[PDB]
Amino acid sequence: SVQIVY
Amino acid sequence: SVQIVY
Amino acid sequence: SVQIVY
Amino acid sequence: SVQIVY
Amino acid sequence: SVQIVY
Amino acid sequence: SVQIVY
Amino acid sequence: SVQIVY
Amino acid sequence: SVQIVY
Amino acid sequence: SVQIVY
Amino acid sequence: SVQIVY
Repeated sequence: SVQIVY
Repeated sequence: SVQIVY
Repeated sequence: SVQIVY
Repeated sequence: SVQIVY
Repeated sequence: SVQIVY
Repeated sequence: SVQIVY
Repeated sequence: SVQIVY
Repeated sequence: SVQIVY
Repeated sequence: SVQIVY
Repeated sequence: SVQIVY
């Protein structure tokens, strides 16, 4: 997965 | 999955 | 899935 | 699924 | 499904 | 899929 | 699918 | 998939 | 996938 | 995948 959190 | 949170 | 939260 | 929340 | 919430 | 938004 | 919005 | 947003 | 955002 | 954001 690609998991991005800002 | 692609999981993005702002 | 693509899961996006703003 | 595509799950988007604003 | 496509699930979008504003 | 399940989407729950508060 | 299930979508619940409050 | 499951998406829960508070 | 699971996405939980507070 | 699991993504949890506080």
